[PDB]
Amino acid sequence: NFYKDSYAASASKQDFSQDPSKFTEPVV
Amino acid sequence: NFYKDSYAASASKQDFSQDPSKFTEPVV
Amino acid sequence: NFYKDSYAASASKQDFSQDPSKFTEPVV
Amino acid sequence: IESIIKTATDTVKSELGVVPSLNAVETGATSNTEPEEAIQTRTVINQHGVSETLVENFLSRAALVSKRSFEYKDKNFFKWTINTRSFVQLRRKLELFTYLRFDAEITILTTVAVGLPDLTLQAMFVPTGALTPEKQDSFHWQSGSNASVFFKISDPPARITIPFMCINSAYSVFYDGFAGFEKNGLYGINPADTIGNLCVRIVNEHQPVGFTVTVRVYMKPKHIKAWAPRPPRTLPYMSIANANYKGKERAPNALSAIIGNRDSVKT
Amino acid sequence: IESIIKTATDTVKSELGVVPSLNAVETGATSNTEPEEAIQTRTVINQHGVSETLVENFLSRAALVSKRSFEYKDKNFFKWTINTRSFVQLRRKLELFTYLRFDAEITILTTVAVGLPDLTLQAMFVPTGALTPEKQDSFHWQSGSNASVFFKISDPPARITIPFMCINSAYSVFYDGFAGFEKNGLYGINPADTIGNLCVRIVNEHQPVGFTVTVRVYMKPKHIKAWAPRPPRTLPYMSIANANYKGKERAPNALSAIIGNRDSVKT
Amino acid sequence: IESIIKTATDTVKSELGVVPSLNAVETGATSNTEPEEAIQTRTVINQHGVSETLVENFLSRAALVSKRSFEYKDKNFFKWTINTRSFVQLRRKLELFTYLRFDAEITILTTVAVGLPDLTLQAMFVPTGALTPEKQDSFHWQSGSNASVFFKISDPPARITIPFMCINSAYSVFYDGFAGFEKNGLYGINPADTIGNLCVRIVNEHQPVGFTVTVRVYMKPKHIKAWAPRPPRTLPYMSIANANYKGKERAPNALSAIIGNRDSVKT
Amino acid sequence: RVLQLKLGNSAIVTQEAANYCCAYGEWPNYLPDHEAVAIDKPTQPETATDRFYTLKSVKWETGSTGWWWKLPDALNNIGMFGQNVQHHYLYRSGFLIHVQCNATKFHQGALLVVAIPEHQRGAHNTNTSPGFDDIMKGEEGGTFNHPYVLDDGTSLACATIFPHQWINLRTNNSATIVLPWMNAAPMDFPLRHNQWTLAIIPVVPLGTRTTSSMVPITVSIAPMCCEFNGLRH
Amino acid sequence: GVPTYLLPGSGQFLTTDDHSSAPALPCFNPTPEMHIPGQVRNMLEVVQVESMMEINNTESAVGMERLKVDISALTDVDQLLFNIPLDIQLDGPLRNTLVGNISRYYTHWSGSLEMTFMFCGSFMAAGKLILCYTPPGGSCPTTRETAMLGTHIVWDFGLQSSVTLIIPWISGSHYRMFNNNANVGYVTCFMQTNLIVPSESSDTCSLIGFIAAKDDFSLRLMRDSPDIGQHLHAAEAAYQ
Amino acid sequence: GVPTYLLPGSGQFLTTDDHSSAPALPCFNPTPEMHIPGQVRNMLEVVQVE
Amino acid sequence: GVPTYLLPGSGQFLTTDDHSSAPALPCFNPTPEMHIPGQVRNMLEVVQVE
Repeated sequence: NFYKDSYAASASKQDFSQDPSKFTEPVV
Repeated sequence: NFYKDSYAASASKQDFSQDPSKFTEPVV
Repeated sequence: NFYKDSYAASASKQDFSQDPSKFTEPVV
Repeated sequence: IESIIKTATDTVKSELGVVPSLNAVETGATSNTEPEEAIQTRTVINQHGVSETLVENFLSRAALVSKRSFEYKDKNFFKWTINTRSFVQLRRKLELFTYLRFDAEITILTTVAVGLPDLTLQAMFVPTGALTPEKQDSFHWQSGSNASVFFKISDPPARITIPFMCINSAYSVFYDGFAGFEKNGLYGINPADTIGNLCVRIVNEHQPVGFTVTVRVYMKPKHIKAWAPRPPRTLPYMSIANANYKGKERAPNALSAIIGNRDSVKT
Repeated sequence: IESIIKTATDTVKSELGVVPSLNAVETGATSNTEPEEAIQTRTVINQHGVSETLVENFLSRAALVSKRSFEYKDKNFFKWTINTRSFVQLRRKLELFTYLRFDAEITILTTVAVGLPDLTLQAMFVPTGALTPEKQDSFHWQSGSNASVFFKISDPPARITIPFMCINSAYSVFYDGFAGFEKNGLYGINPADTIGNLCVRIVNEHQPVGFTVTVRVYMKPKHIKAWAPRPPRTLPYMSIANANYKGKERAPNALSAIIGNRDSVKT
Repeated sequence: IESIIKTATDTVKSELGVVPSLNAVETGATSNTEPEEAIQTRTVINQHGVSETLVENFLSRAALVSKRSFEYKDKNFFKWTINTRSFVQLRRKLELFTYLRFDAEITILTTVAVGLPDLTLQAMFVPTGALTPEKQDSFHWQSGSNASVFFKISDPPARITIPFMCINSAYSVFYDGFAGFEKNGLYGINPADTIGNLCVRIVNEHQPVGFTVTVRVYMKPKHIKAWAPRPPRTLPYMSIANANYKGKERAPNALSAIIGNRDSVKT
Repeated sequence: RVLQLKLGNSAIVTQEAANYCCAYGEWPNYLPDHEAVAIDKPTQPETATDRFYTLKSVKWETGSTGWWWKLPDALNNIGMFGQNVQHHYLYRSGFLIHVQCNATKFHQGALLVVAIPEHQRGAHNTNTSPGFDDIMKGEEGGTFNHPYVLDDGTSLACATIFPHQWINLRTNNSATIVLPWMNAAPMDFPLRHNQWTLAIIPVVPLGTRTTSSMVPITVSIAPMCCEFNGLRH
Repeated sequence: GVPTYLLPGSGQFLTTDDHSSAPALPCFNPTPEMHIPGQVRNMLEVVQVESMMEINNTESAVGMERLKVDISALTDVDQLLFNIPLDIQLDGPLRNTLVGNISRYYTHWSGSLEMTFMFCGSFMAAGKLILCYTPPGGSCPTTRETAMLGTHIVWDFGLQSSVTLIIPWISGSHYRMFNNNANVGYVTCFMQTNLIVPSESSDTCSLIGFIAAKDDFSLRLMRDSPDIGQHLHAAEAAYQ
Repeated sequence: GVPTYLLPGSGQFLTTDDHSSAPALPCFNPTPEMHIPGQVRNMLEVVQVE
Repeated sequence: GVPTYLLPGSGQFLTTDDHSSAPALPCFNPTPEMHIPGQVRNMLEVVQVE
């Protein structure tokens, strides 16, 4: 990214966070 | 800017300073 | 390599390790 | 509980006469009986990366979203309201989610069919509210505020990133509701969901040439945050404006039978 | 008092039986009665960026400022005195201010209408005082001191930055005064406000070709400091040389009625 | 014992009446009688680099693997199942090993024979499982998920790296076994060994031009780990599907005689 | 083991369901300060609208396809929620749905009590969008035309990706879904937009030896954490 | 300036490239990220959710009747109710599931599935079943005696109304290729007993079967799904 | 030299791009910034006036 | 931007060049390296065998 806008960057393919227990265990 | 003239640079879109109280309050 | 994938790099022609004694001496 | 998961999870080896207990399925909890718990396992250090299943890796592919040939002597240009509803291979893949937040990355690819001319093209992006052109030589093409991109044909394809311009914090892919506040408003159309208009013309004046200009637009959604996943649409689509359904006459993907049938359940 | 404002300001929640006081409007002070003070509010952390309303972001758009087709066998070239008065969409946007200080960023875009030729063009910038050409092959094109830029057609468009060359410290957009010191001088024309002349020719010699060369000039004002804002011009322009007004025959933007009328004030 | 060997090994000078012992050859051990041990040597500091004999340097050459001319009005495109079996100069060089692990680096080189047209081409890589096109204008070319690369002709050749996509940890070059689990399955064909399909078309519509498009594909295997070396194949190949052999009618490379004969062993 | 849920002045006697369904793992709350848009002070009926509006019990017979109630179209014309909807311009509310299907031990069946966010319905075998009278049914709700495809061409077989519980008439007779605010916008228009859609679909139909069988399904929706803005009249 | 030479692949438009591109709207401030519930950051969260199998995917099963398997009282002991082939590839009882539809956007798949059956009879309805997981390679068992030898679970209704049957990941290869494959596994279910209902409960109960994927599931080499593809109404209204 | 490949969008003239361009007048000294009253540094100052 | 000029040999396809190229499958996770016996890391291991 040599542009001045942060949306112009390449696709940030780094979000390895999960939370499957809001779908498989949506319980209390 | 790889040019030697400071006016040749890209547009410096960073001047977030304001002073609205020279228009809305031009009073003393 | 300015790509984000490690297989996309140039050919790593640096593996000077050998073990000829698994072919010439495959014995115990 | 949120946790960073880079690879698929490992397996722990298991342990005559174990005594488990009952199961909770009617409560809407997917059964967390691990294979460690139920059956005989071994220790498998699972190094299978999950990175290609990420939502960023699932949707950031520059899919063809618009393809028109316009003749050159909408005549002499084309405009296209930027939607994901156009080609149903991408549409089903984005109708998996309810709320999307993506920056489009439009790549206009221009080809010419019938001494080929080196024309110059203008892909002006008209957002919603700004006026769209009606001729090839209207005064809206020379607008200062619209984000025109001037590209030739014998070059790399013109690529611009359109940001996330919804006035809400995500695109309602599905809008259970009505546009505006008059009761004749269309169903399933969010006024906030509109991207804009991608108007492409040929900048050149009228040339006596018999060449047809085929323009392909490639949208790659990127920086994707996606919310509330949905059942994948099984029936064939009926229109781009809504989620109507008819189904095939017979299975598969029919109304009475989505799965292709067999003889019996004991087959 | 000057302060750095990056986002739009927040709201503080308010507080039976408050007792405010009078207001000062006749003194030319815009009422600083905050919504915190007057009405019931909540606490809104306002993250709306103001950055697209900045004067640098309001005027740095490469607007079309000059567009001429010249035939090729002012014949065989064109010159253009660099003004912002040309296209009234940019003109109204720069007549919002009184004093501007901008570096232009001229982008000459050359297209050819009717085996297309790959011509070479020269966009010589003649400042005021230097002589302007009168033919395609005059000796002023080969001037050493003028800032010629030699660009072909099958390439990216030629882009040069013209600096701030006013002899005063800002461009008088509006000059309440007369040029020179003779009383026949023209009104509203500052001799300091003149940029120069952008003279474009085709460097090639006379080719028996039937091709018309359409040249577009895109000025993007940048490094913009702007002073003393003005009422936005509502009536239609009558000439590029002055601020004369006629208005439409009827509302909107008429002389007797700028706003489009309705039936009554109790409508 | 594994050790880093950058240059070829040195020689140590040797030393009336040395008394060696017997040799072990029937045990499958190649004789480690060093020249230091057997014959009179001197000290030779051997600086000969072994780097061009490395397996990475032995196989990473962009060898031509596919070359088809398709006429343009498989008609109007071509697909090619990516194999190393195509040209037997590379095939013998990769049949030296049993298991290979390489990332291909496909370089599509497009030439046009008979005012040459500047066409645009699409080299869509269809992996196994995704559907392959059957026309020039099928709906599979506009697939979002396939890795299309859009290149013109008057440019550098399009180059993409195809990764190691075997479902096993190495390519079985030789598969002593049968595909699938039905006994009509083909011998020597691993279903895991399949790379995919490299489908190239001309993106342009039907042009009345008499030009033939010759397309060359250059695969350079890289990041190569190779296992279990084999005897180099001496007999001529009979098919790309298997390791059948016939031999030349006479020596060299005949069935009864690989080496070219001479008169007698005492010649 | 039996239990009483008292929000506001309305109370419901309930069975202790283990693991009440917090929809998408979240509990509804008021609009935080860093996510708010409308600057005026939101009216917040803390017990006046946060109470169980028990809808009409629908009769589940053998041939019933399903039922859907689009929230808050179910509640726009009911009570202090219905007064605040038609006198404000915005709202922000979660819901606590308590679907209870009271049957004997001789009845069989299974319900998918699913709460579909943004249920853009479809009409069968036409290219006309569904009108205002096909979507905004009100308190009475709507019967599924084709529940197998959720009346939008998707699949019921994958409808468990949504917040859902099961009423298997062996195990339980009640289901409870606790819906958060589910919209792109921090507040929206209750007369126009319907964020959730409580869909009760009998996957396994009802059954007993007599062919004329019927089990009523009681729906009770408590709009939790209501905000509103734009007070008029 | 900087001496540069053009590599091959210069000016190509690879549709799967990852490069920063020119922003059309400079200093645009997007709408701020409001916390919307239920964010999917990885599509294996969608796959790990249980979803109904269409076990009764036969003819004369219209719509809703395809999700359940009718346990009658006229059926006999040691009879086969259903077998569920574990082909996510082939058009079987797993194609319209969450694990089946998201994996058909992919080519390689690897992980443990998880079948869950749910008995939907009356409270009084007792009896037994036996859920026989046949591993890959082994054919579909026909008698119950053949299938009380596998990886089974003898499941009584009147006690336990839901049973998790872990389908383990058994493959020599790291992955399974989706084709354009037989004996990936079988879950068969046999009448250990007869269905025992009283004289007021219905004598035709049912089974809802779910399938999910466990936390070790993985997927790579994305492709286009065969589930969709092609007239589409008002398609030219986006241009006009 | 430096191995470079051309991305898509190379040679395009985006009218809203922000790049440094070639100065036509080298070592030009502009007229010095004299403090003119009432500088608008943001157009929300113009909007906040009655 | 960066002032660059094209050297000779720009756009050539040398078949023995060593450059990183564009990966067709982004964030592809290859099959993990399983230790297969008898790895040849240099073809002089093949030559030294009788």
